[PDB]
Amino acid sequence: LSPEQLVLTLLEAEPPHVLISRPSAPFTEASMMMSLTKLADKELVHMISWAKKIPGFVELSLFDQVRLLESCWMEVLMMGLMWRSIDHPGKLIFAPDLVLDRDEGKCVEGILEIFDMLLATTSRFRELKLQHKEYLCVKAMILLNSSMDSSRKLAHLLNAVTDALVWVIAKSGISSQQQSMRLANLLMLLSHVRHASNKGMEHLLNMKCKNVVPVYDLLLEMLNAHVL
Amino acid sequence: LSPEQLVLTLLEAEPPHVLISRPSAPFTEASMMMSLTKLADKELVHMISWAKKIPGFVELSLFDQVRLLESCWMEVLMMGLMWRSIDHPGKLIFAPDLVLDRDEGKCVEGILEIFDMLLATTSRFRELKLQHKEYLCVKAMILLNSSMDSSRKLAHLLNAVTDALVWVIAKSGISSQQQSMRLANLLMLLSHVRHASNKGMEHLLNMKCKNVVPVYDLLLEMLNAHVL
Amino acid sequence: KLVQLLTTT
Amino acid sequence: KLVQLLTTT
Ligand SMILES: N#CCc1cc(O)cc2cc(-c3ccc(O)cc3)oc12
Ligand SMILES: N#CCc1cc(O)cc2cc(-c3ccc(O)cc3)oc12
Repeated sequence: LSPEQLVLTLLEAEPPHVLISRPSAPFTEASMMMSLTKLADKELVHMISWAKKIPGFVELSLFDQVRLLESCWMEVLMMGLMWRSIDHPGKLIFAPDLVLDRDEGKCVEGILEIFDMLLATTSRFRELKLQHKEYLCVKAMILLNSSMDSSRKLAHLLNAVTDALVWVIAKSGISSQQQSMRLANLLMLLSHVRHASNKGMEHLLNMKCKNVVPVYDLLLEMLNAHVL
Repeated sequence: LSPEQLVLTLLEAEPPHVLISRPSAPFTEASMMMSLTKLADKELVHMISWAKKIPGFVELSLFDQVRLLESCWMEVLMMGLMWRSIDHPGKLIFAPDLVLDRDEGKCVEGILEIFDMLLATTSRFRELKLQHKEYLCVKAMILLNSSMDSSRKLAHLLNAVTDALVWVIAKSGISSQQQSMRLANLLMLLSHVRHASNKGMEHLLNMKCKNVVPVYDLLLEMLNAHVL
Repeated sequence: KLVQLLTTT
Repeated sequence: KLVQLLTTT
């Protein structure tokens, strides 16, 4: 499987955008958390389907597949959110009709913080002018690198995707040096993503214990499956 | 300043080997947390000196120097732990007089979890044959990339260190394709260091809230400053 | 449930 | 502590 075929496959694997409608009235702490949780729940379902399309993913043991998704789901969701908001500074496009202004992060206690780091990483990604093909690779790397014979099969799957990222960057035509430099600049941002994810899940668990919004089923299963 | 000269200055900034002055003996729960916190406190002092030796770091606004250190200290401590443990599979070499085994990590609730994370990441670096000079760049990057006028200076510095790691990899004389794969494999491990860092903070914060660990001012400050 | 989507869907 | 170590040697 050449890198291009792998990239073409992730392109086809892309999940469709989940359409969620913004509440008619101005957000309240509850209505906002309600939309975010409902949106996340729907995208988690598509994420599962998307994961099974990543070449070799289904070949891992069931237990590995679970662990990978449990540990990186929010990172993946956030990577998606950032990509959607790339051409809209100061704006976080959770969904087509669910565009949140940075300021609206005030009706939710402790979420403005997360919103800020999300907008920040997004600006960095914009500054680097992240490309679609790069984005696809990175998102899959997030899933395959969340390791937070099948073990050796995982390392191999991650190399193939990494190999594909390197290929995409090369096809940009910049010097070999700048290719290395671009690769570094992109991956250095996984840390920021992994961080935002850690705060996002903590924040979510808190809203649940707080009774600020009902968190159940898939969403709850993914939430506990990480603080576990 | 060439990448080679920048790498050399990092080698020179390397903090000294630290010991806790503990007579060899079995580890209990109280003696283990007392040692880890006492060790961390001593290393924190040397970490400050280390950072100031990084070209340009002291040129940053005091606000940046503080935020960068308050946010990455645990990761930097753990990166140091992993480089010391690299040539000792199965063991975590916190210090010459503080060598711990996985089983001994069962004497404290919630720590076996993290030891496993650290041991796996260490094993991963070993498999890659992480070189001392690479460790130097990566550790420096952890400090400069924890940034969740002075800003330009920072991006400039981070870029310099990134250029240095690319250089170190280029000197190993491997193919270009394998230089990119190696660069990515090393940077992808930082996500795991950040992850094991977040858990280590959660655990320590819990120990602090329980007043189960002696008062270590610099360590208490770095803990609160960061928790907050 | 997570397992269901992985194996049943 | 941190600030004083950052401002002295
Ligand atoms: N911001 C922030 C952190 C954050 C906190 C929280 O309590 C719930 C959610 C849901 C999403 C979310 C949902 C769908 C996406 O596509 C991306 C993020 O982010 C969240
Ligand atoms: N393992 C683990 C997590 C962990 C938990 C905790 O409650 C205290 C400490 C202190 C250090 C520590 C101290 C010195 C180092 O060089 C590295 C880590 O790690 C810790």
